[PDB]
Amino acid sequence: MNWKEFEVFCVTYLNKTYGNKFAKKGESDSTTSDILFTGNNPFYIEAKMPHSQCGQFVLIPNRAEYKFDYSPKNKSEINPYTQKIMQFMSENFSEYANLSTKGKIIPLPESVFVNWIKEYYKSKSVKFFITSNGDFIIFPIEHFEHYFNVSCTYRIKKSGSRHLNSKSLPDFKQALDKKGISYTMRGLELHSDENIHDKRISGDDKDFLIKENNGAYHVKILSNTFNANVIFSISLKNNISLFILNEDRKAFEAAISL
DNA sequence: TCCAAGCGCAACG
DNA sequence: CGTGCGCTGGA
Ligand SMILES: [Ca+2]
Repeated sequence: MNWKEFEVFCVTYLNKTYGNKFAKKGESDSTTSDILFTGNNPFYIEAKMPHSQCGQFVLIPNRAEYKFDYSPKNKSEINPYTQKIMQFMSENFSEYANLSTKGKIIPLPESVFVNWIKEYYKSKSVKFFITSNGDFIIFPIEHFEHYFNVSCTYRIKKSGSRHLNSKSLPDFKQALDKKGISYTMRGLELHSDENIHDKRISGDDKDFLIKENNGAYHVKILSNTFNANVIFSISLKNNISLFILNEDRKAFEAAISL
């Protein structure tokens, strides 16, 4: 299944096992998780597939000072583990200053990255993670290292898309005309009997992406921002201690009962 | 309202 | 197993 189906799978399990107290609804944002326990001891639960990413921060190369600057637009504050990563990269500036989409791994002790993850998720009121290796695994953030292997890389990650808007509609219609695609627009919704799912077309310094929705196509404008971020990858361990697993399930059962 | 940017997410070539 | 779109400050 994909990650969206996986998150629904996790929420459904929580509600059927522990009662209808686990919300995944409404708007989200990066300062919180996607699943909220709505009891007297509220907290967020992070669902992670066995192979996932697990947080990031943008660093800007300063080629005059030969160091990396923490982006003032990042959404989490510098903690000591952020500082260790930045210090390592800055002391090795030449090796990290040529940004790449392939990325360059950061060979610091895994505990530095685990500690960054713990700090970051604690700061977002994420107290537990849920994953699955065939059975559901729920554990508190303080025991993260017993469940996931962690690595860290610095890579260009292009920023995300935005919905086609009225201001861009003329350029998009003209891009369709240029590409020879037969179409009709109903507001910002695109209609065509051509097979244009995932189609990319460009015009007037905008790269457009076309995706099939219920009965029509939705149009997105892709980004032109190509900054680089430290970003964490996690892989579920094959050898999780059953003793830790059991005490961690009891920790969760305590947390939802306070 | 719109755009740049950062964080969400494993996806997929 | 070695790359970026969907979503959410300030002008
Ligand atoms: Ca990595």
